[PDB]
Amino acid sequence: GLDSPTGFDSSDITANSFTVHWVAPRAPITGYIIRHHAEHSVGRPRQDRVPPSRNSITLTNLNPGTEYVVSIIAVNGREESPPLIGQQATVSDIPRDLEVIASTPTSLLISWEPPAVSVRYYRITYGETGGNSPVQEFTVPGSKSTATINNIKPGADYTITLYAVTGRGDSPASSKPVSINYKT
Repeated sequence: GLDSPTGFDSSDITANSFTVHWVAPRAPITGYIIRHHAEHSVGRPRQDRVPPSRNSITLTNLNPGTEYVVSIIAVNGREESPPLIGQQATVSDIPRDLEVIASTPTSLLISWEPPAVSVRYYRITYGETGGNSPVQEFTVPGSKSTATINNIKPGADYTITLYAVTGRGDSPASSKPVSINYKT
């Protein structure tokens, strides 16, 4: 009865949120239904319906680092249409390549791949062997994919672990901590 929505795609993605896009049919509609659900689950899929004046939909509350199948259903009020379903993936929250690029006698330069997500800050822990205490946790001002590691002590094996913290609304979050090694 109407046209099929295609030429769709996905983008504006994130770790706990991501948007999708899709052109409209050659006829007037009343609203499009957007349902999304990871193909790695059998529970009930979430249903997000969008208006007729929206070709994209920002999805949120979604596990970061996972493929989510989104089924787009068209509807002209009491009629129906072909479901423009697609498949995308939520960005990952944990970084990678945690290595040092500058070993100063009192600090080190850490660098990790930049995750396609809005990280608010990272809390890394210092890895000291026999210094005078356990790992030292220090917050990171999301300065960039590389952070600094001063307050270090020379003369003793070392280690480093980062806990990128990502906000989630009334409560932030922190993927698994990636730890590496370092000799002082």
